[PDB]
Amino acid sequence: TVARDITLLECVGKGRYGEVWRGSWQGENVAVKIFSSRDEKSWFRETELYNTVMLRHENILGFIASDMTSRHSSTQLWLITHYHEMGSLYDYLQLTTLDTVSCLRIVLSIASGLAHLHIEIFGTQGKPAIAHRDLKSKNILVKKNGQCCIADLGLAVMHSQSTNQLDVGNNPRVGTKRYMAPEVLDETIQVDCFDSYKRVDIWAFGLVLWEVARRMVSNGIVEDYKPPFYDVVPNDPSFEDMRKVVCVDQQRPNIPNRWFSDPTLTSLAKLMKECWYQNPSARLTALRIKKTLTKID
Amino acid sequence: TVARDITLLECVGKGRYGEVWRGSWQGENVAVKIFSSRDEKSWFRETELYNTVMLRHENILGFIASDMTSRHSSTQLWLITHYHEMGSLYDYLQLTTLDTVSCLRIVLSIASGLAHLHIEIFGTQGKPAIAHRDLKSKNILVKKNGQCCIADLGLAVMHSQSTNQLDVGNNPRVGTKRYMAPEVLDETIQVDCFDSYKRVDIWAFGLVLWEVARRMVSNGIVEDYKPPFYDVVPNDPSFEDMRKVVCVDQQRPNIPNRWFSDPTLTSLAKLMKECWYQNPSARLTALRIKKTLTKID
Ligand SMILES: CC(=O)c1cccc(-c2cnc3ccc(NC4CCOCC4)nn23)c1
Ligand SMILES: CC(=O)c1cccc(-c2cnc3ccc(NC4CCOCC4)nn23)c1
Repeated sequence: TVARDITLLECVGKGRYGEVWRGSWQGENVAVKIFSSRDEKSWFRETELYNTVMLRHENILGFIASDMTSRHSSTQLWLITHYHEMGSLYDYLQLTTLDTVSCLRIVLSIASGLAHLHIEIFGTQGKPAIAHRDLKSKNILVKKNGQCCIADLGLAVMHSQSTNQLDVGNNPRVGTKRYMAPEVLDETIQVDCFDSYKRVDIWAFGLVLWEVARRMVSNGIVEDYKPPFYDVVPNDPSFEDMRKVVCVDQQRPNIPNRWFSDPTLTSLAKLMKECWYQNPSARLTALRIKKTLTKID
Repeated sequence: TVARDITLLECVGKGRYGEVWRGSWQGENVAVKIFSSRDEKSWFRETELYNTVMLRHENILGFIASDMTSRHSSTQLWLITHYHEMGSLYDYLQLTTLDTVSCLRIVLSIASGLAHLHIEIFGTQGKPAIAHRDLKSKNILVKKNGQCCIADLGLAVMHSQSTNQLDVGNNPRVGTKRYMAPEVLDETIQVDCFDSYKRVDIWAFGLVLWEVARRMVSNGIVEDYKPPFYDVVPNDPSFEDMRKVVCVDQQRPNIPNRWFSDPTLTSLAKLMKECWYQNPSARLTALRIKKTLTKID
């Protein structure tokens, strides 16, 4: 197997998600995600999607292999992918500021990845429609060309127009609380309608757009990197913390005043507000966001 | 993946277990087991054992690969193994009779496979101790050399003396009811003691020994192939059918009178009775059965 032939060179992250490593396979860099022992169902789902669907796309993390291997005399589940030295968008945004071109390249590349996930393609080229369900800056990697790619399909849900069947999987994991849409926090989400899940991804995308826009220079100024809702919830916020903020108070991230002095940031602000309607049906689609971002400059 | 490159040539079985096919990979025969959609946890467990443990042995079905693939626009889980044209011991016993040498070759090869599963080996050659939990004539394949190999590790349980930890997995499937030991049917089995599981395998092995011995010629005569307990339970017997028979009535398969006129079959009868003690602790071990079968001729 690929696992047996990989040399783990450097651990680049460790947390509740397991571990992510830079390794080498046939002397080339690869990324290796080793899952926590509580998260076999996420490994199973990504393995399923990447093996059963045609998911090659510039803005979706490129898959190499998935294996089981033995380490410390116990089973490890490995996902092996392309390695992106620039790391996560979350960490990257904290280390640099962006000009207008770099900002728009990033957010467009993300909407193009998401739109590709969200659409069903037919023919032998095809793929089912896929919703992500845990989109966030930490699940987006930055490439040397300045575009991003979307990772972590362990919560993905799929839909096929042939059978009109929705495939939700059977994973007890839930999305990152900070980025959960009100209808998830409320538990009023229509779990039988595929559109519901795409709408959850759009909310989260709105939040990511906000995170990126803060780091775009206008009039030589920027905001410091902050996570969504940083001013109203603690670190590692609870369901209840988020529900109070999002459902009861109905808060949204504040737009800095300075965005209204810049035409790109005014457009981006309008875009993010249309991702955050409390009413899931009113939110923009990923395709419409992508067309609008193709038009901003 | 191996799956994408395999040509399914002929389905050799279909049932509650999924499907088993003869296929070709790189122009050689292989077996492909496609799991039922309700049985992902068995696929996961076999994949785990065969990937994480060093399980190569003449009397254990030889593993090639495990994959996920898309067919009829849905996910299939494939186990790919060596192909054994002679098929299952269950079907084979119905199509031929055995002389003394062939009978003993079969039953010894099975006890040697089981003993290898049951023992922990240390060093870099090693493997944990493994109990099977669904041993039966249908889960044993016959090789052209007349020896058998043991298949279907989807219910396997493992133990390591290092950590003294028992790994039971998380599979809702239970063994074949007809072959369940009284302590399983009773629900008095000590689920925390590894020895309990080996003892369940020994009971089942006793039953398989009975099935094989019926087909060995002595004085030019044989019994017809019958499954264990054929005279007391229906096809597809229930837990309750089996419990009444095994726990309350305390029945055991009857030994044909003719076995007591033959010294091999008298030995084999003694061996099987020592596999069937109601008291799990009194039953022989797989290693002791193997040494005794090495001595019978
Ligand atoms: C985000 C996800 O699920 C996933 C899965 C597999 C590989 C990768 C991957 C590819 N190339 C790189 C480079 C650095 C890196 N480090 C951080 C560690 C903590 O935050 C998340 C990523 N990851 N990563 C990411
Ligand atoms: C018994 C198990 O679990 C398993 C798994 C994978 C491959 C094989 C395997 C290998 N070579 C062959 C030849 C014939 C065959 N046919 C029958 C069909 C119905 O009864 C069981 C086996 N199977 N099989 C067996």
